[PDB]
Amino acid sequence: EVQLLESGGGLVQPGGSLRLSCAASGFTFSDYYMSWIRQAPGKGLEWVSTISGSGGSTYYADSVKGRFTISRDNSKNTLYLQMNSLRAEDTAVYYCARLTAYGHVDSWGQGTLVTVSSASTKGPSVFPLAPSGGTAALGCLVKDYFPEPVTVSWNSGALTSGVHTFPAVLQSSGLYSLSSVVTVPSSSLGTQTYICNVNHKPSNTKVDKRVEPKS
Amino acid sequence: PQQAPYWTHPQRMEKKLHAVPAGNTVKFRCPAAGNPTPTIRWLKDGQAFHGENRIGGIRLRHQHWSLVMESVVPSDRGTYTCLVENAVGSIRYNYLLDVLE
Amino acid sequence: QSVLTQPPSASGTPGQRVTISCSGSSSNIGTNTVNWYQQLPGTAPKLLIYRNYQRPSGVPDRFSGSKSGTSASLAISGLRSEDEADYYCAAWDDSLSGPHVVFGGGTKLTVLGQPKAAPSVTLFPPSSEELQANKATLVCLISDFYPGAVTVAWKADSSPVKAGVETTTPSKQSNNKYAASSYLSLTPEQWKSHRSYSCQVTHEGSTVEKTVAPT
Repeated sequence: EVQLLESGGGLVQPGGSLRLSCAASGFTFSDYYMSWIRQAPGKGLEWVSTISGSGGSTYYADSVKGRFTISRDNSKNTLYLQMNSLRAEDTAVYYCARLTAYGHVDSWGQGTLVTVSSASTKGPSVFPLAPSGGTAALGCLVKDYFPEPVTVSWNSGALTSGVHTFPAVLQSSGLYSLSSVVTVPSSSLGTQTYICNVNHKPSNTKVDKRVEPKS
Repeated sequence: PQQAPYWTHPQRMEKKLHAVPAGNTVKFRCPAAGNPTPTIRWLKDGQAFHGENRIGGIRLRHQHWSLVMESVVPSDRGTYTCLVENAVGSIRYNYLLDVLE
Repeated sequence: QSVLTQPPSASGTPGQRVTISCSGSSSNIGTNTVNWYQQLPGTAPKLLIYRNYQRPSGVPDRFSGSKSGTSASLAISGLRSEDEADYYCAAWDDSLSGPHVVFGGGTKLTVLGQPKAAPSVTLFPPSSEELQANKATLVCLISDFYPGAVTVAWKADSSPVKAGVETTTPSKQSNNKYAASSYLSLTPEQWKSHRSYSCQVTHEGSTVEKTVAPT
């Protein structure tokens, strides 16, 4: 099994620096050409940079030339992308890629998101969306966070059925809000505890919120 | 009607990235045709390449349209471009070369 | 933008044949091998076609790659719903700058003729907790609708409200239908002072409305 594990993405100011890493296993790492390819959210794939097995040859997209450097440490099975003079237009998910002798990608990492913005990290406020035959809905409002992403689960992963987590809205403030809801029979109510578990890794914040019928 | 240069064996050129164990021979080929018969010359890292500065020199063959390097060593790492030209037109291709410890 | 040209969008009804084109130049497609990738939302691209026309293990005969001159073609026959995805052609490019990787800008393939579906709508008032934090957000969640086009309109009492609304673009739930959400920001005073607020969601001429009151 080939494994490519990105780390290092996050929030950075315009002009700042960031080093991405990508840890490889399941193959002889120093034999292969490796690439960085990026995608801005909702935009197309763009190639950033390629390096040869030994590290001896280096190739860069025009828009990153003289700001980024690709390198690798073969004894640690790790690929790097040093990024300097970051501009807003550098915001993207960055992917590690393994190349074949034929020049195409045959293996991708999961990607790490890099956000280049003068805005600071803001952890979310979490508010209960209380319910009330008839179907009921209860949920959590995860308000005003930045940057993406947020994870929500319910009852620590024990509840997945009736759960709908909605994609976030980007407000004109530049902050995100999203909602997660559970749909249950009104007559359910009082029979099951509902706790929503909200993770915001960018701010290192976890929030658990019990939600119950209003009085 | 003369004819600009074109690749005659494109299928043979597909292996663009060459990761070669130190000591092996690498052979890069760019078979072309054209009228008049095109000339071929090679670049290494964008620079005219004759192999005056590599241990053992190179074999050139206009007959085979090929560059051949025996006993590859680390300093052979780079980008190799074949420029095929005639009066009518111009074509080029890059092979990427790595040499493995 | 991208150095290869693809049409932004392609559509077909199930069991149809669709071909996504990819226009390039002699230094890329004319001389170098074309590759095609498929990307599903929030996931890494998957290889469909390499070395112009070869299919990786696991990619059905329905997908076939071709090229002629400086133009390449991905033909999909027997169009299935699960083909909806973004499609990218790619190739190395031997330019004057040296070799670099170029992508097409991507083609969004839509599979048509899926059944029309009215939206589920639920509207929540500001939680007590939020009102105490001196804020007020009304949350309108719109789900299970097809097709993916919707108008959301808010009313204070019975008069339209334009200020302080934020609405997401509709996107697809895992069940192949669309979801969206809309948020109205108010002062606790505005919320407490009107008789009611309403979320009006219009979908293909039908309008469902939901209403909440500070009482």
